Amino acid sequence: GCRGLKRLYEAFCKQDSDCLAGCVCPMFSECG
Amino acid sequence: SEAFLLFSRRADIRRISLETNNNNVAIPLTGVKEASALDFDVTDNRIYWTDISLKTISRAFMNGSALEHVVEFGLDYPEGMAVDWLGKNLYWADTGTNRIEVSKLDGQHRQVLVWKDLDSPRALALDPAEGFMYWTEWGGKPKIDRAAMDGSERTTLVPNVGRANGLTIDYAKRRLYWTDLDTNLIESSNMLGLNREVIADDLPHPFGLTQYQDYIYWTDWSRRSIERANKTSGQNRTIIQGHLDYVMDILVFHSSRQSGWNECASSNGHCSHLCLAVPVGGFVCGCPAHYSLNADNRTCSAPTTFLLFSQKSAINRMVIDEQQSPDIILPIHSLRNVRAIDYDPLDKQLYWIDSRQNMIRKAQEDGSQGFTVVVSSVLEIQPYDLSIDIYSRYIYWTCEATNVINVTRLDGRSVGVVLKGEQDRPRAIVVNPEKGYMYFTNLQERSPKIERAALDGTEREVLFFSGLSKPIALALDSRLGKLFWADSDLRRIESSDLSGANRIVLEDSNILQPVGLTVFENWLYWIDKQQQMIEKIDMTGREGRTKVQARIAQLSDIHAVKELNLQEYRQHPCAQDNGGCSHICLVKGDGTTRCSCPMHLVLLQDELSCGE
Ligand SMILES: *[C@@H]1O[C@H](CO)[C@@H](O[C@@H]2O[C@H](CO)[C@@H](O[C@@H]3O[C@H](CO)[C@@H](O)[C@H](O)[C@@H]3O)[C@H](O)[C@H]2NC(C)=O)[C@H](O)[C@H]1NC(C)=O
Ligand SMILES: *[C@@H]1O[C@H](CO[C@@H]2O[C@@H](C)[C@@H](O)[C@@H](O)[C@@H]2O)[C@@H](O[C@@H]2O[C@H](CO)[C@@H](O)[C@H](O)[C@H]2NC(C)=O)[C@H](O)[C@H]1NC(C)=O
Ligand SMILES: *[C@@H]1O[C@H](CO)[C@@H](O[C@@H]2O[C@H](CO)[C@@H](O)[C@H](O)[C@H]2NC(C)=O)[C@H](O)[C@H]1NC(C)=O
Ligand SMILES: *[C@@H]1O[C@H](CO[C@@H]2O[C@H](CO)[C@@H](O)[C@H](O)[C@H]2NC(C)=O)[C@@H](O)[C@H](O)[C@H]1NC(C)=O
Ligand SMILES: *[C@@H]1O[C@H](CO)[C@@H](O)[C@H](O)[C@H]1NC(C)=O
Ligand SMILES: [Ca+2]
Ligand SMILES: [Ca+2]
Ligand SMILES: [Ca+2]
Ligand SMILES: [Ca+2]
Repeated sequence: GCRGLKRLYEAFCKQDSDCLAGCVCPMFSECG
Repeated sequence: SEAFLLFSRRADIRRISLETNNNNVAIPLTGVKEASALDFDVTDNRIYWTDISLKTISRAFMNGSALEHVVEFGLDYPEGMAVDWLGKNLYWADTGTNRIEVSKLDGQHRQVLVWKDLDSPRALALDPAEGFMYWTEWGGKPKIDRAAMDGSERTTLVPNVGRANGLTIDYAKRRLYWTDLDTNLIESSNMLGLNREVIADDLPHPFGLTQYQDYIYWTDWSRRSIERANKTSGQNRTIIQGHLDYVMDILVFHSSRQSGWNECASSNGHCSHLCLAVPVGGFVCGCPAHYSLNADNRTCSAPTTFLLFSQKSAINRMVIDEQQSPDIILPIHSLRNVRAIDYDPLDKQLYWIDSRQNMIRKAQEDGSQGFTVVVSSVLEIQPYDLSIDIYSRYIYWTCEATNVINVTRLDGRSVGVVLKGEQDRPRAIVVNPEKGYMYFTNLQERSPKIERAALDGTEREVLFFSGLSKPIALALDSRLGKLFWADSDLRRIESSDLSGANRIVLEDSNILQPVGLTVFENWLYWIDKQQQMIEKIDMTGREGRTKVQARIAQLSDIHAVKELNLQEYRQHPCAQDNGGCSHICLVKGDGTTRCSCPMHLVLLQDELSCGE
């Protein structure tokens, strides 16, 4: 299960170089 | 005694021996899907954790035995949790439901402490020897707040901070530590939130934190590690174990983390349900959700009158009071699908229709005493609505599949069918035993009707046939002499006397899909499925229409419960011995019992019994 980690990922993902304030942010791939 | 570090990661909980060589061994648990928040009970050698994927809080001994799920209902994102080892209380913060709750460590006497003006609490720390608890709030303007451990005198300790995690108390040195997940540093302050200092500022992604002796321990998601440093200067850094990504929480297990004394440690403060620390090292008695503290400030009274509301897979209880106390979800196992609800105020038993298994069930509000009143063998039945004759001890229910009104005793024995017709489509139903009548919607093809009949199916009459599209819900008040219905197509709620006179439209605007109605005191409550709302109107006309609760999904029924006056109840002629009637006791005319029979039986010569 990744419900907790997914919620934390989407809460801090925009704090990443890729995000130039025009990001929905990449899909969560770290389940597992 | 030896000091151990416990960390959660994915679906495992692992223990690292600090005083020996670093030796990684997993806690032999089973059935964990995502272990997040950790604590322990030094007395019982018991570990406690929340599971965000199962929305549960569980506990077990360090050896895996006595696996117990102590909270399993009404959690969304329980990412904060702490053990009150003096009072033997379990505390938790739910970031999803915006609630800080408490119960006994075994789960009993669940209560909500903080719910108003609360936005996403996450990290929780307890100081039961002082009476204070501390927590971090994420949503909105992030802050670190403090309250008494009964929830009272809430205050904001640190208002200028980013989202924080790892709230940890250094009890020996009277200092608070946390990681800031937005400014990416580790800082500390005294217990008033003052004398702030940044402990370590060069860390890429500091997430978890704990404290022990002269050290702090943190985990960094970018460094993928558990590390230790000087708790005051941040230097003297070492790596405890690396190559660990997404460590959800870390915690030091040692007797020195759980010390001190308060008045709850002895005989639970002589509190009947909950002993709750408050400043300064004192306590107050607490009660389960919706209970009242008695005059002695020691015992608790269950709520006498309340509102029950149902969704697809939950049934909830709310009360009206001066605390604006939150609704709670009743911990009813064996509840899968609810479509309709009713309550027996004599035996305090809640009844519901389960449309997945096509049954009528009953249970206590604590989940126990589960029983199946109506069931189909594995032709086919399909209960649609139900209404309880509390005096005759009968359930009147509608079956969509067979289009009959059937009657069953609360022990499951069939009484019989009182309505069957070729054209009949009885759906909604409410019984008025005080006057010998039942009221039901007849969703006949092209002609939806509101009808009344005697409780034995005779004296059938159509009350209303015009102005109806989908009359989908009924309620009545025998005291005021009114009948109520909601039409889910015409998007309105109407009322009329039980005789079918004085029909008026009470509310016809700002409604999308009214699916249920109930009467509570002088108010009429209803539920709007599409708008996800509970609303009410003052039937005296004094106060305007009022919103009660919003954003409630999958609403199905609403049902008010009044404290049943036993002296008045025993005066109903069918209450004692069913008036001597074998099957149907109905009040007629000059308040006397007349016996009647279902449609498959005929009254016998004794005029008390039913035969073929
Ligand atoms: C009105 O409600 C009752 C349930 O409260 C309906 O079901 C009747 O329930 C009895 C058990 O209470 C069923 O009896 C079982 O049927 C098998 C097969 O025939 C038979 O060997 C035994 O009698 C067994 O216990 C019974 O099937 C069922 N009624 C019938 C005659 O099928 C009752 O049917 C409801 N009335 C209607 C018309 O919906
Ligand atoms: C697992 O531990 C439990 C509880 O004991 C706790 O942990 C122990 C290691 C010790 O630190 C105790 O002080 C703690 O309270 C065991 O519980 C009892 O253990 C004895 C011996 O096995 C057993 O005979 C009793 O029936 C147990 N009583 C209870 C409360 O269940 C439990 O047995 C331990 N399991 C194993 C694998 O030994
Ligand atoms: C139970 O708690 C109540 C509330 O504190 C106490 O009742 C009074 O409360 C006032 C404040 O509103 C106190 O200043 C008084 O001392 C209390 N008066 C009394 C004696 O009733 C009450 O004392 C508490 N104790 C019990 C056992 O009832
Ligand atoms: C952690 O660092 C402390 C620091 O102790 C003193 O702290 C004061 C105030 O910060 C400072 O002015 C002194 O110079 C410090 N003295 C020393 C000896 O550094 C150490 O005392 C601890 O031993 C350190 N922890 C460990 C385990 O090294
Ligand atoms: C770091 O810890 C070591 C051993 O405890 C010791 O040198 C001292 O306490 C700390 N170092 C400094 C520079 O203070
Ligand atoms: Ca929230
Ligand atoms: Ca921690
Ligand atoms: Ca009903
Ligand atoms: Ca209802």
